[PDB]
Amino acid sequence: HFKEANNFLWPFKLSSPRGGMKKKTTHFVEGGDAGNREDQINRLIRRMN
Amino acid sequence: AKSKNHTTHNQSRKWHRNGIKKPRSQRYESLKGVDPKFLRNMRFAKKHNKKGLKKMQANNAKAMAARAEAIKALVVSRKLHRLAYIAHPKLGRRARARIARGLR
Amino acid sequence: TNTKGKRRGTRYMFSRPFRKHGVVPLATYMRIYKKGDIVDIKGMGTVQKGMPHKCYHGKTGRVYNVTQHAVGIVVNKQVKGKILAKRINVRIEHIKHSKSRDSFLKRVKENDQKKKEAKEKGTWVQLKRQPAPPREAHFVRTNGKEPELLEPIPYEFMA
Amino acid sequence: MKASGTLREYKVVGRCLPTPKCRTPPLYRMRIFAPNHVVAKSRFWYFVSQLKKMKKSSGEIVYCGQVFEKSPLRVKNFGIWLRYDSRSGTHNMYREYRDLTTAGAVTQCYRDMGARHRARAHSIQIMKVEEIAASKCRRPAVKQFHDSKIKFPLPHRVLRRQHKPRFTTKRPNTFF
Amino acid sequence: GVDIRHNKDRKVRRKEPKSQDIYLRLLVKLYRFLARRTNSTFNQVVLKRLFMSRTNRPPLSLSRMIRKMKLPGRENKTAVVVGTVTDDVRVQEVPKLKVCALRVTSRARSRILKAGGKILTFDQLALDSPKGRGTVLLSGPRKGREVYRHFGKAPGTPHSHTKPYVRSKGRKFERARGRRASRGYKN
RNA sequence: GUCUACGGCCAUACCACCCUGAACGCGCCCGAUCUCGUCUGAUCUCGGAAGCUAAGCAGGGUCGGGCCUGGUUAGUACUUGGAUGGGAGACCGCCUGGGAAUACCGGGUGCUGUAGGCUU
RNA sequence: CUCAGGGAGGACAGAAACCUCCCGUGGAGCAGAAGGGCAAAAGCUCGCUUGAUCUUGAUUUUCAGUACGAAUACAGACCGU
RNA sequence: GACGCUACGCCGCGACGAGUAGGAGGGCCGCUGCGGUGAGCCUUGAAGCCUAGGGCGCGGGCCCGGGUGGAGCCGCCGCAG
RNA sequence: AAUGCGAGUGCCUAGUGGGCCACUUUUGGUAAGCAGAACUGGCGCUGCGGGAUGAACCGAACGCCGGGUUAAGGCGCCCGA
RNA sequence: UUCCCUCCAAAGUUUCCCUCAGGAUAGCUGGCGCUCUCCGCAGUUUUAUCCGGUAAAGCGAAUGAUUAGAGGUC
RNA sequence: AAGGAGUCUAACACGUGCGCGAGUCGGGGGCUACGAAAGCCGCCGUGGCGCAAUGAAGGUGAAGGCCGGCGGCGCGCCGCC
Ligand SMILES: [Mg+2]
Ligand SMILES: [Mg+2]
Ligand SMILES: [Mg+2]
Ligand SMILES: [Mg+2]
Ligand SMILES: [Mg+2]
Ligand SMILES: [Mg+2]
Ligand SMILES: [Mg+2]
Ligand SMILES: [Mg+2]
Ligand SMILES: [Mg+2]
Ligand SMILES: [Mg+2]
Ligand SMILES: [Mg+2]
Ligand SMILES: [Mg+2]
Ligand SMILES: [Mg+2]
Ligand SMILES: [Mg+2]
Ligand SMILES: [Mg+2]
Ligand SMILES: [Mg+2]
Ligand SMILES: [Mg+2]
Ligand SMILES: [Mg+2]
Ligand SMILES: [Mg+2]
Ligand SMILES: [Mg+2]
Ligand SMILES: [Mg+2]
Ligand SMILES: [Mg+2]
Ligand SMILES: [Mg+2]
Ligand SMILES: [Mg+2]
Ligand SMILES: [Mg+2]
Repeated sequence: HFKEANNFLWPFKLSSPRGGMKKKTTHFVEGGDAGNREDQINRLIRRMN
Repeated sequence: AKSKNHTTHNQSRKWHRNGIKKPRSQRYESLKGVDPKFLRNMRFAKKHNKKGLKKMQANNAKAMAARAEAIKALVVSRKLHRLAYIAHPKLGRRARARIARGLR
Repeated sequence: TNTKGKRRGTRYMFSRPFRKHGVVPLATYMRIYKKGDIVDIKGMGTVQKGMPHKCYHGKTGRVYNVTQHAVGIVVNKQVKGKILAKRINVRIEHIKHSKSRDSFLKRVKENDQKKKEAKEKGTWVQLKRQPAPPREAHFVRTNGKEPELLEPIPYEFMA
Repeated sequence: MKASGTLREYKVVGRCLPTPKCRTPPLYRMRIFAPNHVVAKSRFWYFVSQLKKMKKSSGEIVYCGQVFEKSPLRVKNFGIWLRYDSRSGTHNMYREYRDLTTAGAVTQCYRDMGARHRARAHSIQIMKVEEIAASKCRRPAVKQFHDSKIKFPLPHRVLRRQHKPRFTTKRPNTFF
Repeated sequence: GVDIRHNKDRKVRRKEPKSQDIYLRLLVKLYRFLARRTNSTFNQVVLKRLFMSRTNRPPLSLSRMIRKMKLPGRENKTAVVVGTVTDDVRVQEVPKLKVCALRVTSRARSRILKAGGKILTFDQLALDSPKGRGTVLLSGPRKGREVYRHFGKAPGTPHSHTKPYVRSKGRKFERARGRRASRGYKN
């Protein structure tokens, strides 16, 4: 019941990232922010949560 | 005084405001456009479906009576499993009664 | 502006394939189409009677009427704000059985067989089509040799 | 790739999907220089898609580790083989640096290419890094430090911290 | 900001009757109390139909009432009408009927009471069956009005039997060019 | 093993040349009174059974041509989406996904449905 | 029945008249502009003919999904071959 | 044994808030006249006008204080322009 | 199959029917802040932070406020850093 | 082209017109609701199944254009 | 500073409120200060609109089924009570 458990949760209203974004317009492997940051989404989670 | 000739620039955005909806799918679509000979014969079949009505009930009631002789011929842990059973408002009623009678 | 001709821009669309000209084969004649069959439309330029219009080439619909040499097909058409259900009379050489519903019917009979099965055995067998999951954790054997070291090659001006 | 900070030096092993044709593909090891492992895997797939016919969806990353410097307390000569793009043409190079770590030498190489030839990190393509003996070096900027009795002074010590005594009375001294 | 669309945020539906008549507005208070204090959906439908306009509660004929209460199973039940029960004079026999309606016409009332049935109002229905049990909700033909013959696909279009707007009907009133195969075309 | 009548997919079946075909068949073949048609019984139609596998036909062969199917070409050319990337431009590089086609080099050279034969 | 074209031959006859053999996937032709299509044919030559006739509806094309024009499947008749 | 409930009233949870052309709703916003109604106001001072005065309402606007003035004026429920 | 969302339906209906700009594709032209198309997003209708200035560029769209943090940009002085 | 606030919110596109500074028509908008709920639908993907003749490529493959030698018999 | 521009009548459509309801409507006429108002008429409902359509028109004008008996056709059909 992951579909029901996830749809029960409202989408998370998170703040702006403390410290700052690297580059919003480019991908993460280009030294930016967009796309898949595999293990490094937690580093954004602590500064944004 | 030359003016713009033709464009479709905003049209795809105008179409999706009220949506691009498929036609209304209904069961029993109309027989209008079906060929006249087969359509004429289907009307003759519908006209005389009532003719063999008394023979039709003699088979369907036979099948319903044979239904009687057909159907009467055949006729994650133990700790969390116990605690979720006690926590049940109805199934764990006597188990909760036992716990309430455990401290006297 | 363009012309409003019926066969404008159909030069490669209604042309025969390479070395596939000549006499039309007879299996497209001696196959059976009934009402409710799902049929895709592909115009063939060898026969000229009963040709579908160019906006129905590559489309798929459902047969509602069957005649001596032709079938009538209900095809969805995108017109300028909306989709209409068109009823077109196409002669039988432009007509092919679609295989999209065939996999669904073979899955329906498989699901019904697999539901009749495992009802007396009491187990529960998966009937939904799950999407491609992440692959399970596995061991890769580098038995013997070490992995080969790859390096970028230097440039060669071969122009 | 953006050469962010200092680079870390990764050993990346990958392979193809096991198929009924190829039931076990050969494993391919590469020596990637990247700020992190997420960039390292992407650069691995870039290089191996350039060399072999294997893509990210048609293959997998079997291993991705940071392999360290075996001796970061001795100074070493590093020879680096380059392949870069200019504004008109692409060229190979061999450059020499003096550093304690291989990844530090390659990090210095990226700043050197950006400084001297305005070569951005996406055009720079490192192809071989090797520890070089001091008798095998070629560049005189590196061979001048191969001296047992090396000696130089610090001749013109420019005064930093110009704003903590910001309004001062004595004029600064540069001789030390 | 969010990329939502505020086009359909306000639903149009009626919250209250637009009429200011105080006898209807007391029945609205009664069934508004009943709809929120009972779990019966009958009171909700009756309360929503009390809000509606005159065209949305068309009158029932007595003959349509006889046929919709003659059906099997629904004997000894109360026919509940939100509109008006009008007399239908092309019927000869009237059985006894227990009637709840907002209005009953004077000649239909005589026929029902001579047949021997009862005619209730909605406060009487609320006293008798508060949850509306043993009742048959009925409503008039909503497409019975003449306005609906002019609606749909336009006239002068293939396969459209829509009544046009004419000042009068006759031989020379819109019967020539879009109607004849002789003069022009026929759709 | 294989043939005949009628076919299905229409070259893995076509084209060139060579070799071999037991039995049944298919043919070539012998004739023009009748049926039929021509300038001409060559074709078509008809009546046959002396001779022959010569040819058609079947099987096989050719570092065969073609065709079919793979590899290479090549993750190349091209391309979805992205950047306050580069360049004076022309254009190019990178990120994210998809991914061709020649030349060149291998393999193959009809499968099969119904009915009826021969190999008793 | 097979075309365009080509090769080898045959009195006058030659670049080019007619006859014959062979190769010929269309390199011809199908009224016209172009495109598509077509080989025991949709081309050429014959034989017989008038379905280029009467009559409802439906459909497609342009399209507003209106007409006109053109077109496609039928159905009811009388016919041609 | 507090308050409540002008039910066209009161109360509680969430989410949301750009706007030309344009459309709709609410105005205890404003002007003039009429039917009702305030045992309404007024020579112990109406309308109007002025005001470095006190305020209310998001706003349209409104209520008080001072002065000027000398004879009529306003609130609420509906109606009309 | 996954993900997400309450949908369906009927009347009456204003304004508009001069557009323009940008990535990519693209026609004519030597070219044009030129003329003409496709797709999507904008400006028109729209303020705000940045590009000194500024219809369209980058970021981000707006009820009245307090605290905190950011985007695109920046951090000698003007001018916050 | 004369007061306030609140809510929703465009188009310079199709077809026809002695139509090109304008109308009608469709589209975009608003208002009024109603029928249900308390299966259906989607400017999206996955899995099957069809369609194409652009980018590219080819001219030792047809058509058209086109450069050079080489080997040949009559 | 004052005046100053979507009004009035008729017709139609749609929505909404009221009354009566297969009916409804006295608008014209008549009877009996405000009041030129209000009330009343029903053998004053004439007449309008609705309750019936369709055809150019002559005209026509809005479910049937079963059973028994009889007649005809060769067990079914037609006609007839
Ligand atoms: Mg901070
Ligand atoms: Mg951008
Ligand atoms: Mg224009
Ligand atoms: Mg907001
Ligand atoms: Mg809005
Ligand atoms: Mg709205
Ligand atoms: Mg002979
Ligand atoms: Mg032979
Ligand atoms: Mg032989
Ligand atoms: Mg070969
Ligand atoms: Mg066989
Ligand atoms: Mg023939
Ligand atoms: Mg707003
Ligand atoms: Mg003043
Ligand atoms: Mg322009
Ligand atoms: Mg807008
Ligand atoms: Mg903006
Ligand atoms: Mg500037
Ligand atoms: Mg703030
Ligand atoms: Mg600045
Ligand atoms: Mg003007
Ligand atoms: Mg094309
Ligand atoms: Mg090209
Ligand atoms: Mg004024
Ligand atoms: Mg009305």
